[PDB]
Amino acid sequence: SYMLPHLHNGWQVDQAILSEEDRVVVIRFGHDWDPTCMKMDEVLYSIAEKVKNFAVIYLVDITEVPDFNKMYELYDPCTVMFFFRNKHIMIDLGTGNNNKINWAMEDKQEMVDIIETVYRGARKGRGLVVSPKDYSTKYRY
Amino acid sequence: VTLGVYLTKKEQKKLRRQTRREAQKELQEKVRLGLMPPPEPK
Amino acid sequence: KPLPAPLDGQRKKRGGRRYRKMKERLGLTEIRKQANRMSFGEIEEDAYQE
Amino acid sequence: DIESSLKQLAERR
Amino acid sequence: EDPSLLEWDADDFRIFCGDLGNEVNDDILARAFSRFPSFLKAKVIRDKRTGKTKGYGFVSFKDPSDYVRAMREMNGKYVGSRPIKLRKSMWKDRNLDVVRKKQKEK
RNA sequence: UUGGAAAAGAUUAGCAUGGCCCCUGCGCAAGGAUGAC
RNA sequence: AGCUUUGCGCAGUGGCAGUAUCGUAGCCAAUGAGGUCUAUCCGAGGCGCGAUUUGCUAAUUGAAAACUUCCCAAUA
Repeated sequence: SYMLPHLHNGWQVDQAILSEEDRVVVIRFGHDWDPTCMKMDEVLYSIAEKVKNFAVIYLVDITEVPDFNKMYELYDPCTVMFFFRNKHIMIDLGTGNNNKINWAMEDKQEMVDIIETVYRGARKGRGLVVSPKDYSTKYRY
Repeated sequence: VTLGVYLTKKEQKKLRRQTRREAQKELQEKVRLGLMPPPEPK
Repeated sequence: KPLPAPLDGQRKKRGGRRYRKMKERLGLTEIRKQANRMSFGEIEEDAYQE
Repeated sequence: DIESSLKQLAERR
Repeated sequence: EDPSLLEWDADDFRIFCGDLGNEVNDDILARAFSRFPSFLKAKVIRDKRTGKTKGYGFVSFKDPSDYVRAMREMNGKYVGSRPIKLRKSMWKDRNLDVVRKKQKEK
């Protein structure tokens, strides 16, 4: 399915990041067949219209669009990238690297909170924002 | 030939609110224009 | 309904007047003492009554 | 649009 | 009593645009003024031997209604690297201070 | 006058406006009763 | 001509304001909403959703809480 819009070349990506001025651009780098990307994209579609006011989601295929692999260290099976007014926003998830999510959370509310915090920090002017949760521990007991 | 129009109480209240809003906007524009000082608070 | 875009405008520009009734409805003048206090030294009621 | 992604998914799976 | 307000004060509307980028909006204020109908002046208050702006700047627009409309439209607009907040300029001079003192005692 | 060096603005509180109501005055519309060789 | 009424708006005093003040784009409503009294009787909006403009001043926190070059030594 994947009703979320897709970008088929680097040109689409680099004018999609600059297209939004009052909304956070979300880019999922990965592959549809990849299950983890499947989980994240299901979560995103579950909240695609909830964050329409202040966020936008685009799906980018690594094979179709491989130019960002070296610059963004796109070596994981899947990454999630946050941009605002041409500036990347780093998120302090507690996983060691603040640039990309690199994992698929099943709860859509966690992603909603993450994108809301990113928007709040980007409109205020901070380039690095703190996640309102710690993902170092999976919280499984 | 001319026929008058009768307005209900709610219509009259809406017209009064619109007229008051227009008067307030005109006063704000005049004050922000620098033509005259704003009225003294009271 | 989509969740409204979060924003942080100026919290308050003026005070007094109606503002006071507003807090009165929610945020009225409570005891504001010995209710959010802990009394560092001693113990009230039982030790672990909770 | 959706069919273009469905064909890519089916071919790759 | 710095002699700098004698070039833009022409019975016009002065708007204080603050919360702008310290290293940006050097001449972008001129572009904003040109976009504004009046396009009279877009002076930026900066400190000498500093290399950066001092923050708020004074935009002089001849048309008052056009200035008010632009302030309504440009309030919080993303200009440069930060949204510029537009308010009314104070311009409290010696004559104004004397008048305020006279009105304070009466 | 002279010489020398160079929080992307927060928070709380108060007053007035706006809102609503009685009354007053006025304006306007539509009238009501009534006085005068 | 004097006087007076209803409705309306402007201005003003006084008063009220979360069982208060509105929007309603949703629905129903004088072709009748809602009624335990007066029921072969009364006659208006009601129900859900969603709100509670602007200016001035003061105070607190903070090094700085924002209006256009400041400082140091000496004489006049």
